[PDB]
Amino acid sequence: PQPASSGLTDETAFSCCSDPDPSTKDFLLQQTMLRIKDPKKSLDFYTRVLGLTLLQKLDFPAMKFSLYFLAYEDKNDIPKDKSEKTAWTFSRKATLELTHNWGTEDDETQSYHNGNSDPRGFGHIGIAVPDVYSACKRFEELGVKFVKKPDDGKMKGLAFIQDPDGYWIEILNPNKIATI
Amino acid sequence: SGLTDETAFSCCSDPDPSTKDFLLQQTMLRIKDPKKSLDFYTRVLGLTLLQKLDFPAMKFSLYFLAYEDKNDIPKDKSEKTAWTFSRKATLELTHNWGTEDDETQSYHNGNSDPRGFGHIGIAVPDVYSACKRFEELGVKFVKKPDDGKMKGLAFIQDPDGYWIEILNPNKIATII
Ligand SMILES: COC(=O)c1c(C)cc(Oc2cc(C)cc(O)c2O)cc1O
Ligand SMILES: COC(=O)c1c(C)cc(Oc2cc(C)cc(O)c2O)cc1O
Ligand SMILES: [Zn+2]
Ligand SMILES: [Zn+2]
Repeated sequence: PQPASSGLTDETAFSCCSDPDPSTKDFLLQQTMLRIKDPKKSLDFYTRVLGLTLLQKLDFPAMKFSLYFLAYEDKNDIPKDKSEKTAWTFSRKATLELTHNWGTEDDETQSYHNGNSDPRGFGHIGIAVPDVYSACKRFEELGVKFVKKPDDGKMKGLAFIQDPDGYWIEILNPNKIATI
Repeated sequence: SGLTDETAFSCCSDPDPSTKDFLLQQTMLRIKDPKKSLDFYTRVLGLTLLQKLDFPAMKFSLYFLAYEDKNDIPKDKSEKTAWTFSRKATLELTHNWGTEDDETQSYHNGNSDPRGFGHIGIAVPDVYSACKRFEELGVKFVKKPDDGKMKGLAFIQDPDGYWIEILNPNKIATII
């Protein structure tokens, strides 16, 4: 009888992995896109609370939306010229593309779905920090909403907070994950 | 109407010094079948599986993939873990055991109501050669690069239906 799923063994998982085709050698994971209801709240949260930098604001009037690219970069590295700024922004690794469909911030019946309740899909973005505890102590002092405090529940030492739209953000210390 | 630049810039605070070494480490997506997903992300897109973590008590596995050289991955478990979790731009694929055997199950990609997450995106040197190879490998498309007014920008889908943007940073300015 078909065994109940126990997931994959490490051997089977790596057995399904192919080495990269030479044609993909320069590919890079550039962005994760999330739709946001109110850029005023989101920009304040990602820059003031999390410390990211707004790289570029792109407006598409014909389509009634704007894109806000945030990333952990030094503001002084951002080229000034719009064309120069654009090519740099899109070649940075690990950016967050926040999509603002005009008008949602004034529509009291509108809200986006964070992927963690029916129907599920996307789960969270995650930020590596040197100390989850001191980072979360500061988030508490700043009124950040928590999904999981570091010492609460499962996986102690790991925390989850949420942004203005309710998207979950994992806060982790890379050097302590191994000891759960 | 949208925000004026002034309004948006005024909502941006300079980074607090305590956040100086923070990094955006991962994006997590739930996946139905790890065999299909791992084949897709490694053989088609060229990412490398850095590490796999299992949690039997909760019946799920985590797969961490990134654009890294496999020869750089530390051999010892604890060193490997610290390394994986300190890489920027990794993709965490969560496999809740059993979904691969449920014909009535599929994850929601965020692009149909209720919307939220939209896509991850890969920067490449030539969107057209990349997509020609994707097409030849049987990859499904949401938007081919030459379709629509936003030319030279494509969206493909992974085995679960999640959207993946394929863009050329040097050619983006022409469609903004
Ligand atoms: C009750 O469930 C959880 O608390 C939980 C779940 C279900 C999953 C989880 O996944 C991860 C575990 C670890 C160790 C690292 C990650 O980046 C993760 O996304 C972490 C968690 O704390
Ligand atoms: C007509 O609709 C679209 O095709 C489209 C829309 C509506 C938005 C869109 O957003 C982006 C535009 C650009 C220039 C870069 C990105 O990473 C984007 O996510 C890209 C698109 O191709
Ligand atoms: Zn995008
Ligand atoms: Zn995670």
